[PDB]
Amino acid sequence: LIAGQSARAIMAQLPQEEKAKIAEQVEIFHQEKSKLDAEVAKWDDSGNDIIVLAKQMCMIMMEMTDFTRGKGPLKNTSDVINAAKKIAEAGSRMDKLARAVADQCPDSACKQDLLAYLQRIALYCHQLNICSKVKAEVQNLGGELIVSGLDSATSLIQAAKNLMNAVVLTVKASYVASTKYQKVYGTAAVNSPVVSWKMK
Repeated sequence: LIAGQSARAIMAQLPQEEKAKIAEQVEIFHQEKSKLDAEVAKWDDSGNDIIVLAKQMCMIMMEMTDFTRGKGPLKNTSDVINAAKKIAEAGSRMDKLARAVADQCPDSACKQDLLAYLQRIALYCHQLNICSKVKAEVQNLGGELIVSGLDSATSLIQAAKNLMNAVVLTVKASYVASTKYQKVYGTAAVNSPVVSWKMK
């Protein structure tokens, strides 16, 4: 018929071999995403923006990886680039909250883990941006022109997985830091905790 010429449509018709390798890599990302599904389900995001943000970031990352399989709401490469900017704004906001939480944390070692994770978020947000220009491209394989999108895809996906892991680790670790605050100063502490960890 009259096939689409959009970037998304093109990714959808990559050579089978490459679609296979991309699925392998998407799976690995999916595994790291379920750990986030698991941890995020525990709680009720009212009064906890860290959780909301983590959900937003998860969602936008799903769109980005879907793009590489030729699916999802992102049509053009510029949409993927924009998606990556959204994630970075989100990640920056979270950074403001989690940093507040560590500034309540009185257990200097618990403060540690949250801070180190926070900089992984900055780092992989960044690398996600750098890797966001995903596009099939023309290549020359021994005098034969082919179309490949594998490397561009896998680069994005890896950055997405790495980011996901850092988000999970940041959600967990900021929870732990919140408890260490409550354990020490009790629910009747004058300064209420930065985020509320309700269980619903």
